Amino acid sequence: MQRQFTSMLQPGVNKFSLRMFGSQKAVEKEQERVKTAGFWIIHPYSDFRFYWDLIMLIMMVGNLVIIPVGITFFTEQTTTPWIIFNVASDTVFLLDLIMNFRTGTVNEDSSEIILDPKVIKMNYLKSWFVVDFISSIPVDYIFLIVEKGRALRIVRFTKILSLLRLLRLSRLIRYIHQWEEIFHMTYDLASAVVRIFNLIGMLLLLCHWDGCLQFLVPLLQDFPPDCWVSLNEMVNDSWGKQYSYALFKAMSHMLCIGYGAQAPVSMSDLWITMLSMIVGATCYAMFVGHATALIQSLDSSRRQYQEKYKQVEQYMSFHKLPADMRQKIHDYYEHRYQGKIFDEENILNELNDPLREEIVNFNCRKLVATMPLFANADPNFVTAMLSKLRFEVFQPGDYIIREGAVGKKMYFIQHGVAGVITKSSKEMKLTDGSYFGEICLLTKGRRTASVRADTYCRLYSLSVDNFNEVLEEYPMMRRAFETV
Amino acid sequence: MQRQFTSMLQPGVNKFSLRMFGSQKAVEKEQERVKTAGFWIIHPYSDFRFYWDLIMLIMMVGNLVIIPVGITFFTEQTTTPWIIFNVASDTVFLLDLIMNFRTGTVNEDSSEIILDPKVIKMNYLKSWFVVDFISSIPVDYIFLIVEKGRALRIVRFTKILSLLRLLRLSRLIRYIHQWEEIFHMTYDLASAVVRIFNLIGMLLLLCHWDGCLQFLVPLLQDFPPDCWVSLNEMVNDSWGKQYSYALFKAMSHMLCIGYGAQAPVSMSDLWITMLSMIVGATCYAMFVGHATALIQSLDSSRRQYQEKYKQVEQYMSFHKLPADMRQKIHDYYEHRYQGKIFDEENILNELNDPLREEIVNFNCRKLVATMPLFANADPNFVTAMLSKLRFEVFQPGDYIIREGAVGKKMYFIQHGVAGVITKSSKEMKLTDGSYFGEICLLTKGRRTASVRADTYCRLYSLSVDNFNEVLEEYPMMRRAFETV
Amino acid sequence: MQRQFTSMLQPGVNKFSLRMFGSQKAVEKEQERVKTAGFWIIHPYSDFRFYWDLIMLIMMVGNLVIIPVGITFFTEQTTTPWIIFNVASDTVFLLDLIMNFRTGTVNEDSSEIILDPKVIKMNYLKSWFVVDFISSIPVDYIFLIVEKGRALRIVRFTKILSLLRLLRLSRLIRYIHQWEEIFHMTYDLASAVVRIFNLIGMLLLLCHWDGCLQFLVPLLQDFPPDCWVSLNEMVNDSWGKQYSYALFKAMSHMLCIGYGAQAPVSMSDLWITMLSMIVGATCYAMFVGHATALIQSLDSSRRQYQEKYKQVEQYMSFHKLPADMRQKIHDYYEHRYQGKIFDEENILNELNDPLREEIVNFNCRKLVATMPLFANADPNFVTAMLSKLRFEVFQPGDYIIREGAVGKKMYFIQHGVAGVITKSSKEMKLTDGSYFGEICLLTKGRRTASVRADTYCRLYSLSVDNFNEVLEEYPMMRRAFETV
Amino acid sequence: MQRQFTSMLQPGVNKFSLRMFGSQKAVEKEQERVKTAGFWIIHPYSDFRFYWDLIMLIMMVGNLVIIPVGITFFTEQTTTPWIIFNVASDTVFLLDLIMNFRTGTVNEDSSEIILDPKVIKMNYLKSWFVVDFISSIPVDYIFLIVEKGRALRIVRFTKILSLLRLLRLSRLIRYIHQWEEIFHMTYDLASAVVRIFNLIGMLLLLCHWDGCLQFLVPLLQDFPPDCWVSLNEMVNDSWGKQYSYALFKAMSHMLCIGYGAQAPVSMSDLWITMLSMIVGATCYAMFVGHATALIQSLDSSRRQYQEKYKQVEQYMSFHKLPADMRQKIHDYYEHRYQGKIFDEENILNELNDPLREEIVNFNCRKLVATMPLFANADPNFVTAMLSKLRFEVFQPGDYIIREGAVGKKMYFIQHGVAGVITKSSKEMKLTDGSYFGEICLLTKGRRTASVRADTYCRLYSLSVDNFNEVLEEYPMMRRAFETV
Ligand SMILES: CC(C)c1cccc(C(C)C)c1O
Ligand SMILES: CC(C)c1cccc(C(C)C)c1O
Ligand SMILES: CC(C)c1cccc(C(C)C)c1O
Ligand SMILES: CC(C)c1cccc(C(C)C)c1O
Repeated sequence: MQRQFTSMLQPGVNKFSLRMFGSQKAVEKEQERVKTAGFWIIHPYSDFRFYWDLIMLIMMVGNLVIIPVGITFFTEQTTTPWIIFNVASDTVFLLDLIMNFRTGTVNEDSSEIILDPKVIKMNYLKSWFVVDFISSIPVDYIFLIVEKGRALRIVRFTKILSLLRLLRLSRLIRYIHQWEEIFHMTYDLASAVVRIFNLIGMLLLLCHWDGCLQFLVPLLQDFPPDCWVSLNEMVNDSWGKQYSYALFKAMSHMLCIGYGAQAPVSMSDLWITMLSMIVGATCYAMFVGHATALIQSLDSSRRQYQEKYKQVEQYMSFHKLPADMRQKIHDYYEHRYQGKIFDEENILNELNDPLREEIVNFNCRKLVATMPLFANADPNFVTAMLSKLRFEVFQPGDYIIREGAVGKKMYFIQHGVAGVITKSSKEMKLTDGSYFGEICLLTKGRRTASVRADTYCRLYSLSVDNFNEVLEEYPMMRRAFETV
Repeated sequence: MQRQFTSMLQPGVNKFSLRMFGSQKAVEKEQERVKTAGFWIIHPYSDFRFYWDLIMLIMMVGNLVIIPVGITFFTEQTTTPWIIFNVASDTVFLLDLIMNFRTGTVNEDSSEIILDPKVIKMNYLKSWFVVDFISSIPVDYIFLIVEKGRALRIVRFTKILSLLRLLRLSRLIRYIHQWEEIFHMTYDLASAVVRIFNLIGMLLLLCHWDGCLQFLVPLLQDFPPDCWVSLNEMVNDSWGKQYSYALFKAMSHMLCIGYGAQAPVSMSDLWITMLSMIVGATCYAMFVGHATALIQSLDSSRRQYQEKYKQVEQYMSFHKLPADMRQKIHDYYEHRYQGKIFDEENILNELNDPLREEIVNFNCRKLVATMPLFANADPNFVTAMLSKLRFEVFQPGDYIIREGAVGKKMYFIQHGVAGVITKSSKEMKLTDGSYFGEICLLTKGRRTASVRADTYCRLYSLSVDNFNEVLEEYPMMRRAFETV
Repeated sequence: MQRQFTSMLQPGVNKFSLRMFGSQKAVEKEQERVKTAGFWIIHPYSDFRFYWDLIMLIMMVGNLVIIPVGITFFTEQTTTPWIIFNVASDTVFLLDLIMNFRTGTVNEDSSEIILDPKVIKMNYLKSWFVVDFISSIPVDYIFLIVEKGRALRIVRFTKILSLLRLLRLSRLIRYIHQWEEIFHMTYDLASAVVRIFNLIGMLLLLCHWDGCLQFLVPLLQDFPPDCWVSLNEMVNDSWGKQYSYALFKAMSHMLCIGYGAQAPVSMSDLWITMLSMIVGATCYAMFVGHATALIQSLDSSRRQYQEKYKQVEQYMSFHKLPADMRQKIHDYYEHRYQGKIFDEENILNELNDPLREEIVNFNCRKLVATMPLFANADPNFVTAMLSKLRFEVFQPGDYIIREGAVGKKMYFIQHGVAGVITKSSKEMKLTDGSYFGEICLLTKGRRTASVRADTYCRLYSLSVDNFNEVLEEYPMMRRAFETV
Repeated sequence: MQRQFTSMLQPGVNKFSLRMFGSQKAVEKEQERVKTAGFWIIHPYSDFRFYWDLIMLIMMVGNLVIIPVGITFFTEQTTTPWIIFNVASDTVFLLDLIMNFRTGTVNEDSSEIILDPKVIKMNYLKSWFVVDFISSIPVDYIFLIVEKGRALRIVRFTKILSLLRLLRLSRLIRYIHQWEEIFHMTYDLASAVVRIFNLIGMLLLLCHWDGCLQFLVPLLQDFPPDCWVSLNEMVNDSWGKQYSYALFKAMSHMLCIGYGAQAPVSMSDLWITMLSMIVGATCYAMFVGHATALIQSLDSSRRQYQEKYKQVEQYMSFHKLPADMRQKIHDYYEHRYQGKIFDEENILNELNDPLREEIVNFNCRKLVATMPLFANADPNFVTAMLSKLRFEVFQPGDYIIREGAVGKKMYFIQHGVAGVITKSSKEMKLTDGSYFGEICLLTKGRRTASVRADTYCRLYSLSVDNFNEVLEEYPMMRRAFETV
């Protein structure tokens, strides 16, 4: 029905279009846009364009493998099975040429998709149409028909024309790039992994085509007596032995492992071998470049923690700190960050208000809810107070607060054992989940006791400056703080 | 005419000189400077120096290819066509040597271009003059004339002198570097692409010269019976077969693919082969280094977004957040940044006032102009207010504001559907282009209703602290805000 | 005893578990957790799992070397020593398969270790159980027994089944990764060094297995007359010559150095050679990628200082500063940073209060304790004051303070000689450990004398704004400052 | 004299010691320290240790080349010239072993150089003494003397002992590293260039030693009939042909180019060839890693500007800005930064007060000195005011200030033409060196005219907030500002 026919050719409401246009009402504006651009236009982000390009990619990967083998290793392509393959492929590649006059273009400025038929047509003619045309039509068969109005020169010149089909590769590169840009904003892709697998496919294809070229240049010269096919005495072999040898010869040149059975002798074999070496050595260097970029993407977190740490070593070196002070700093960094590099202030600033209060409640509510000052309070005050907590780590034997020093912060133990000490009492231990320093909120001057970390304390602190800032916004709580 | 003759030798008012000197009046000071430095001086940034160096680069690329072939593969260069090529080239390379006593130098400190003839002369003598001189004059022809006041020793010793012309390569490297520094501040060049194409040109040239060297060392020894030219029986071949073989042999050594037809036998072939291997393996490692640097420049935006994200995963890992909270944070980052890394505060701080207000009007005027508070206002207040808007994203089911909580911000929907809810009414939906929270500007205390995101809201917020700051500068608006 | 039997299978209080769970009381909760999860469960972080996996890694590294040699180069494995090795190994690899139904899993979200037997079982079946099962059981021996209810086809088909044991490699990769994640949060490992040594082990193993494959494919074809083993006439050699040749042939293909004695002739040797070339060239590119990442980790501090410096050169270039001003800036950066890159404000903000006061006392107490203003003060004021000192460097001939200019800072000499000058006196020199500018704290307006650096002064400064801020917190000191 | 003898062995006052210890009085403390540590001690940073290590590096580079050639390619070393070379070298390497009991050690924590003879002795025994001892003494000659109390077994076993001298390489690596750490804090070295040249030296040496090993293993087996020396029929050749071949064979294996004349045949040649391939392929991958790191250090400024720019493109893409707005932003970035990346606020914060005022006077004094408000003022006010100027760039057609808008900044033209426009007058142009907006300092409310950039203005601005801040510190100027 025409409802499904026009539904297929407009950008459907899905994961990708919602993220590209911003809302279902933005998608439904772009739909209305194409539904009024002209008759039977195709949006680049349509399901029809997806499924067509998926058929094209399966056609192209098949033709670019089979075509140079069929031209090189078989005596003629005028038999029925080869006529059927080449006519069936060429009509599909000609439908694709026609649909490119119907399909809108994504703009480099992300502006409103080009959908006027006169601009979609005019931009294709100024770009890919000539390369897409001469690789779509059966140029070898129309030339052969024009010749019907010696045979072994025509049967050889048509092989060179028959390879104009290899320019389909330009559509393969273009249509792969367009669907990778779409799957990137859909499926959470590592860019270096995607670029590695595209290059491996291209390298295997170049090796395959060089393999055909190694035999094709001898074939077009009628296998002269100084070429590798004559020297290895394999002109009369089956197509599968000839192909396997030619592929082995190409792969040997391109990996720079050797020449095949012997070094070249004829001028054609010299220059085809040197071409293969230069192309293969260039392609291997690009592969090593991609492998290096993939490997650097894979331990970036560890690299970055080591760069951070090595700047801490530079600081201690510049100040000439003693070896036991350096070990104490190193030991603090390992307990405080646990090998992880992140910047908490940047990460929390990038979030929204719902995500920040959800993270803060997960970290801190199980600590602060147990304290009698907060067990009485309204949740919208508690969430505001928990956002002022600062995480601190202390090593064994550190004084967290000293008796007689001025109080400025309270502390809540997440982990580790502390101990409070005074001349008037025993050394009372405090453990994971407890709190201390609380009196500093509601006083001035001296702390009454010393608190010292017995194990590695992990703890949250609240300062008087922040506790007062969070009570300027809650006057109904300040009266209870002065009365409990 | 002398108007065009002196116009050619001074820095013309163009794209490059305007950006280098800062203004047309700065260019016209430098012009007056050269027009009074001495007779017929050449500014380094002149059109004459550009067109001369363009002639030199075409001469050098031609001579450095043709000269070692002519010396190596032809019996003598005393015939008329070779005398014409070598005399015509040497006079052009001698005019270039003379013009370098007339051409000012760019200083490493970017100070006023060196234009005193005594400093331009004295700096050239302390640097490149000796290498430029011995590669400019026909040292082989003056030596041959001095010999006219056995032949097969002189015809061989002159070949070694004739290769002093290869030091022209130093001018090719120098003049390429000078025009790349100029085209960089003209044409928006990726540095790694430029350095890749310079290296490919150098590698092809080194392979070509090694190809000549493979045959030249046998030739100067009169093709001894243990060398590759005698072993392969090609001493009597045409120059094109000998060159092709010698190039194939050099390229085989330098790509480390093999030796040619067989491993070396003579001491000359051993040491020339080992030299070729060391040079070629070094050059291939430098090529792989450049390919790696090019490939890292090409997906830098994706690499940087992945490094940023992997630090967000480290934060969630350190805090041991639940898997559904991690999925909610991951899902927020994908909607909030759409795979793009940038720092908006740094980018807006680097711009000028015209560009910031032009960007802010594009983003926000279509939202805020629809609101009755601002539809009455003067544009110079609206632009000041739009600069205080902050972009925020909310996920489905997030409460943007809760009933009874204290109001501090207003919101404008760019995209997505929100819904306002209360016991006194139905769930009124709000869509792309609407606004809510407006009462918070002109009150204190509780919000009257709950607003919850139904889809992913993309929205702009304005806080009361910023709305008050933007009204301290506009007292004529504060009276209308208290009265409308 | 059952105390040690259950003690072995629960996460022991040690360096790693203390850092993973956070405290001894957190470890003792996880212990109680496993001690009540079911009968005889194994925690992934146990000493039993460590020692078992250490036995497995020694078994796997031995079997994956010995098995493909025994299958390839020995006539049959039905003799007693091979039956003993294969049965003894297979029972150990079957105990390991059983213990994986008893061992808890580390979750990707770091949530509470999976310890319910029904989830530990169900997750193993959905993952590695099928690969671990078919590589644990003696599939070749049960098939051979099933055949007892022509011999040279069965003795060859069982060799292919006997290589199902190579899938043990999946356990080797898995168990190596699990213990590297544990040793990373234990022993301060450079990530690129660890990944280099894992890859070298894998490359040697792949070369060893390709070496067996080079001979195995001929062997299964009964050494046809066109294969390398027949061509090199070594079918009857000892196992050690055959292995050495086959390894040399594999290593030649994989390093792309050559084919062995000659290029391939048969279709099996062609395709096995091409497989070996593609695998080896891929593996070498991954090795070059890891070597590059290791080398970038090793001079990161130097790279980063050079990037920092090159941006200082860009600043001076943009402003077109004179060459002597650039030399003065370069000379300042070398004395001020001594080739070291660090950000002191970030490093001090990441520390705790004990570490900051410990570093500040090491740097500054030996200077400020000698001054009469501070020799009278309480240590808890001195430590607060020392934290406000700012490090400054001056070059020879710089005026640190000028007579008649307004005073705002005091200075303490760490290193270098300064000199104070006036019309009323001689040029009094001041040396390492002295102080000057002191009057500015207790006055207003003009400095009474000029101080100029004679050598490179390294000195600490205290500003009046900070000295006043550190006295708002100490009113008992402000009275002495007004009276001494 | 003893004054020069003790002067040589203590750290001299020079470029390096001044930067390492901080001041001449710090050097003179370390001198006094060594002058009282014990009899005849050597400081690691002495001139004597420099000149001794320079003699050692020339000895080591010579012995490590000559020794394996002399052992491998000459019939015996019992003749007088070889006895003289080996005895003269071994006594020098034994003096070096003795001086290491007299030389202090640099500590990894940069603490006071280890100078107690009992710690200098005890630390050497726990480290390098055993390797330095067995490579210092003539182990082959004392063994030969012990044998005097069949000859062709002893003459061969002594060759293996004679190669214990190759462990001198450990001193070469150690002493190179120590002098590179010293020259780094002396001479402004690119780290990747230094590491490249160390690796090239090591690669050439490994190739040279593998070249000796290729012939030595045949020699110790008495040239068996299946080895390359017998197969190539060169057992009776001169030492220079044998060396050249052996080097070519090693270099062929290590660059993976081929085997030499043919593939290996004997078990010794197989395993020595495979060892050479693995070592050479590893070393080439490390070389490619260093080349890649060097190449990334060389265009770091360009890479970093491109990464910065590509984040500006991501911002414009995220906001979907129009193509002409993107071109206007791109055009602004090119005029505002001129392809240069630097952070001016970080660079100025790292400088001292003398360098900041020296840079500010170079940029801005030639502008602001021409204005009548400042031509009357004291220089110590002008320098304070110039530090508040902010650099701004405007494009053609931008309004810098609009008539009737509120004034907040004044402007000084560095470059470009502006024009002031009003209904009451002609369009007055203003050029490089002029100023405008001046009235805003001494008023409130509306600007009287519009100023629009006609070309690209580069200009400095001063805001009223900063002009008032710079007058709070200068009350004697505020009266003139209210009266002129
Ligand atoms: C062109 C072809 C022979 C090729 C070159 C470079 C690298 C590879 C793979 C092995 C990664 C490859 O297949
Ligand atoms: C010197 C010459 C043979 C050469 C060496 C390295 C790399 C290349 C190209 C193929 C990139 C090259 O042509
Ligand atoms: C597969 C095998 C032959 C191999 C390939 C790549 C690199 C190496 C080592 C020398 C690093 C290696 O042993
Ligand atoms: C060991 C030796 C043959 C070697 C290996 C790797 C690289 C080089 C140079 C050419 C950089 C080299 O000389």
